[PDB]
Amino acid sequence: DADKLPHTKVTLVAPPQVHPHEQATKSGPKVVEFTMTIEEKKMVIDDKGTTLQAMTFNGSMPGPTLVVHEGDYVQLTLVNPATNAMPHSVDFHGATGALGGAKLTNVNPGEQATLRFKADRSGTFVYHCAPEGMVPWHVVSGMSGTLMVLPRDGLKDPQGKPLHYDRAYTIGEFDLYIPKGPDGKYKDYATLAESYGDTVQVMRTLTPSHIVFNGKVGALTGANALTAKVGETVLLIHSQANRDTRPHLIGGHGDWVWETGKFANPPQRDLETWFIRGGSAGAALYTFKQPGVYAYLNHNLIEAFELGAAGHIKVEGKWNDDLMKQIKAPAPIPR
Amino acid sequence: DADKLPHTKVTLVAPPQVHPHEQATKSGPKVVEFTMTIEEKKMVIDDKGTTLQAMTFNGSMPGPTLVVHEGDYVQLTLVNPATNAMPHSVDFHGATGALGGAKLTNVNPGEQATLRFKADRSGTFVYHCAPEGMVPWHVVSGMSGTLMVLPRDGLKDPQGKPLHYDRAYTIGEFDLYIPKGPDGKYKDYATLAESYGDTVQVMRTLTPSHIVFNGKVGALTGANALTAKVGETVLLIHSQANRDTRPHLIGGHGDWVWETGKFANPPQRDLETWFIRGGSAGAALYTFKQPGVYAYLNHNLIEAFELGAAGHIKVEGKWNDDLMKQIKAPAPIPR
Amino acid sequence: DADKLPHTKVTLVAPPQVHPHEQATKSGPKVVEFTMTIEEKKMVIDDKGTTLQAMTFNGSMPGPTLVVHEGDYVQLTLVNPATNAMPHSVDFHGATGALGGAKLTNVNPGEQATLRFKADRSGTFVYHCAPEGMVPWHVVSGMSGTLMVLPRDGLKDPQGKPLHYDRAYTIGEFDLYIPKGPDGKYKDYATLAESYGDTVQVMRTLTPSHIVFNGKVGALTGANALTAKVGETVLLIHSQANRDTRPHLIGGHGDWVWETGKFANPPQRDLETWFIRGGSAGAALYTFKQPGVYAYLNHNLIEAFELGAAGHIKVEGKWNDDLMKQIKAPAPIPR
Ligand SMILES: O=N[O-]
Ligand SMILES: O=N[O-]
Ligand SMILES: O=N[O-]
Ligand SMILES: [Cu+2]
Ligand SMILES: [Cu+2]
Ligand SMILES: [Cu+2]
Ligand SMILES: [Cu+2]
Ligand SMILES: [Cu+2]
Ligand SMILES: [Cu+2]
Repeated sequence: DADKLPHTKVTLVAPPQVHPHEQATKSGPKVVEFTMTIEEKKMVIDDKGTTLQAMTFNGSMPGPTLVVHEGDYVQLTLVNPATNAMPHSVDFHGATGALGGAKLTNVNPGEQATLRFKADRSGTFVYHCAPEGMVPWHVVSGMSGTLMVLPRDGLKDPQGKPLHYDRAYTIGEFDLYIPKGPDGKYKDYATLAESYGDTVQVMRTLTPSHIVFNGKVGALTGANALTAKVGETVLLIHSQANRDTRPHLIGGHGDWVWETGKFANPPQRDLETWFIRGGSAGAALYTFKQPGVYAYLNHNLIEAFELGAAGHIKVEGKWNDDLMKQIKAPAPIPR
Repeated sequence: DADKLPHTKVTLVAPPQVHPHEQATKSGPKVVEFTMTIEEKKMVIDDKGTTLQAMTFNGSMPGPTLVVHEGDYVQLTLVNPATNAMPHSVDFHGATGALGGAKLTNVNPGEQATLRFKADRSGTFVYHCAPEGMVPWHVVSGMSGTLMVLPRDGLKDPQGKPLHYDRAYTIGEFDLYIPKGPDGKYKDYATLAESYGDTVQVMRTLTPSHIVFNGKVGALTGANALTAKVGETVLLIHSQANRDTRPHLIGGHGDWVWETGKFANPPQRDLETWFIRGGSAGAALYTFKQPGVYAYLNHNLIEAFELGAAGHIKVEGKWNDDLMKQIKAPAPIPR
Repeated sequence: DADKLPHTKVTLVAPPQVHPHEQATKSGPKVVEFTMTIEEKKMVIDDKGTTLQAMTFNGSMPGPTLVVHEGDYVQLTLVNPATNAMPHSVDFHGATGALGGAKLTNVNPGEQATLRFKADRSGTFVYHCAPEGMVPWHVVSGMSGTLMVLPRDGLKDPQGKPLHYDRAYTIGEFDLYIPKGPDGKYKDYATLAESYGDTVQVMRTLTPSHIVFNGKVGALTGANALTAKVGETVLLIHSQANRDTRPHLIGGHGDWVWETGKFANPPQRDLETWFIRGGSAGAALYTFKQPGVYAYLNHNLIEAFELGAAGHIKVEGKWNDDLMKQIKAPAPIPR
């Protein structure tokens, strides 16, 4: 029984940050209470001013990451302001039953509902808006994020030994299908429903116009780059609700990677590139051993550097000449 | 030595059912005998009447699923009626040598042949047509299915614990490449050969016009939906001979999943979505805990809901409030 | 300390061969010294005379495979001759730091540089010309290969049992984006620079015009086929620097398969089809049990048989009827 466990409330933070949380916890099963508000909005998605008629949780792509522990219960209040055009609902991949919650959360504009489900399974899980068997749209327009259900005992390697991250980051990869006019420039829509027919048509082509990390081309670069330092251990949570992707850290690795994102299975080690299946979320742990500016990307490099699926990590610390050294700098070829 | 062993005869059932079989067995190596007849035919593949000049094993997509046990010998008589136009053959991914049988099963129309092979490795394996010259086409037009080679002792988890399913279902997902007219509507061909040139042209674009489970859009929906009940454990065999896919069960999971579909390896638990590599078949077990109508799909949702890679499972039983509760129904937002 | 270790020189060999090397070794850590010279050249990539303005390490696609042992140091001198027209660098997926060595190997035509890194992790790793955050033109144009870091002890099955191969072969799968004219025929470019704008544009569509193994359609067939014999065990190293592939050996398997290509991880057995992620290199082991002609291919059959992703292995030895026998040859259907 669940109506009698201690109810707690979590303040959510917008990506790429994850709300503060305990890994291995002394604590016992709780009900964790969260609130998310759907926000439909036109967002600028690239540097030449192209816009998406987007649909977000809490006004960001991805929605924020929800952290709990195995055996906890998740209790969500989903809010659909009257200023929105469309109905919404939520399918938690971590939940069990009634289409992951979607049947119990159909909120029209100006409505709200509260769902609870047991987080009986550990790993990173996608949550995303739902279609009644209908051409996605809501999903690809931005309605997804991650639920992370940590093992009560912390993260464990294949031999059972414990693993701890100093900090977790969350990346949502969105394949966008922005329509083009006869002039060959991208279309700009006044309202959401205006964008529908043209978008559906682009979707059939299975060819994203852009693929972005966290809402925008270059969203995780420059002033907004991720940060860590040598010796630090990061957990990179990668969600892709609709399409396969292949994450990679440049001059880095995946020390321990759950590419299927299910913590009960033994992680894999030493990975150069791993694979997030469309409609799943995986996680990777890396301990930085060198300073400098790393890139973190989808290693279809067209998708990365031509379509937008890439970001940076700025790393403080001491250069290690053992791991890598420049024996001879670029110089003219011997006469 | 092979001829010595008992020769038994299986009569196959059409998908989505799997022919009655024993999981864990006390029997010893038998030579299991099957017959499949190649049916060339035009089939209606969607709700708006679009046709496919199809090629099939036993007049269905996929072919029926052949079940044996590790160490059994598979003996297939392959019939190519005089009424067909094209030659055929078969490649079992489960067999060893001569292109998986293909070089020894080259039947012209009005010919038949009999191939035996040792089923020495266990798992779900794709079988597909594989002539000289024109392999993809025969394959994409519908000529694949699954051979399930069960390990002699039944299915085992990573610890060695025994695993048992109550009913098994076979889903073959087919990426279809139907040509279009200059007026934008799908072409309708009088004969199979007339479809060739136009189809190949669509094929080079690597973009399916449709992607269907078992021969058509909504083949596993409504009256034809898969059926189960709370406490039942199902094996969902998923084959895709030509193209990657990523199966998911909405508000379900894979309790145990061999995504590469080879049973000697340890399965994975708690998967939200798994990945069937093009030209492979995989398997997942799930034990239902909630009633209702589940959706089984390719979790590229464009491919699912727009191109047709989706089906339903209708689940009988009693709602478990512990797993999920609608705390508060969709009401107006408080002031 | 590295400078005080023995320095050895390796002569590199052209694919599909891998330079002579020891699997399990009693030798201590060494600094293994390599030289690669970048060559930009126009190449014929299909049977119908289509050309690619290519870029290569050592005048081949892929670049030669570099073999070392866990604990060794790789020391590459990258030579960019004054005969080339573009700058180049190198990113080793098996290196830690500075975009995998890219930031310290930027050589303008007529320059060269020398890089050292510690091969601290075991597996097959891609190396490729680094695109410092730009459209991956050099990559898709041919600039990648594998670095194999063998564990010092040899390869190990999931139980710790030792595995050994008689020969290793390296296949680099390249997805090409050759432009077309208004007339519908593939373009031919006078210089490499002239090919840029048009190519980038094809790339944006994510649809390769061709997908070739080792630098052209049928490059590993006929006189150039891979060769083995019954009882021989081969390592098949498959790299794809930019796009997903799914290798399969026809009427063959992957006895042990590191599809993520990292040897410190348990391999999987009995695979019909494996999955190399774009931006990674995987390895498979197979012991031939039947003679004849085999096809090694991408099991997206459109990509294999129409776009060019397939090769052949010729296998010597004696047919084994227990594994597979032709019971009745193709002959008229009886009454
Ligand atoms: O390792 N990305 O070039
Ligand atoms: O909405 N697919 O879980
Ligand atoms: O097994 N490829 O036809
Ligand atoms: Cu929505
Ligand atoms: Cu979903
Ligand atoms: Cu056929
Ligand atoms: Cu095949
Ligand atoms: Cu280069
Ligand atoms: Cu790379």
